[PDB]
Amino acid sequence: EINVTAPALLTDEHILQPFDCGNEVLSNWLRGRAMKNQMLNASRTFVICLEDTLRIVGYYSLATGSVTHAEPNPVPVVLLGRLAVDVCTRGHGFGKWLLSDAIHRVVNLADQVGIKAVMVHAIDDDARAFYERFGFVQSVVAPNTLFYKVLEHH
Amino acid sequence: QRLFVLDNERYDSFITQLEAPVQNAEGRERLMAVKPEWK
Repeated sequence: EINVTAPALLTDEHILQPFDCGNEVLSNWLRGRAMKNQMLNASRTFVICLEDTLRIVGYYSLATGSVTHAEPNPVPVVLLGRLAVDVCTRGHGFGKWLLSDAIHRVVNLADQVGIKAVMVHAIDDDARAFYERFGFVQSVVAPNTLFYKVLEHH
Repeated sequence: QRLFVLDNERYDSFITQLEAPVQNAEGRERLMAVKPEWK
C-alpha cells in the first residue's frame, strides 16, 4: 500500500522531481508554472506527499474566475485548473481524494466570499468521465468545460 | 483561461442552467462520500 499526507500548499522544499503522472504537461506545470503563479498570486497549488517524506505523489490547482457578457453581472467562480496523480499510485484512487479536498476547500472558500460554481475543462473524456462521476455537469461556456454548482454551507 | 466572456444568448443559457436546481446529484453524493484518510 501507499500512505499519503493531507493536501497542502506547494512549498519550495517539496520534492517535485520523482512525480510521474502520465501527462508530461501536468508534471511540467508542477515543476515550472506552479511556484511562479503562486508568487504572482493567480493560482494556488495543493500537493500530497508520501508519509514521513516530502516526495509529491499528487496535486491540484485553484484560481478564481468570472463569467460575464459582452456589454450577478460577473458570475463569481473558481477554476480547478489541474488535477493529477503519480503513476505509482493507481488503484489507490487518490484522484477522488484530491477532488474531495478541492471541493470541500472551495465550499469553505464560499463561506468567506461569494462563489457560485467550480469549473473544469476535461482534457480527454477520461477526465470528463472522472469529473462527471463526481457531480460535474456539462456547461455552455465551452464543450469541455463542466461546472459543479456551489451551495452555501449549513 | 479564467474570464469567460459570452454573447448575450450563451450568457442567459449559462445563467438559467446555473440558477437551475442542482443536477448530477448522484455523483455529488459519490464525491461527498469519498472520505479520504490523510496523514
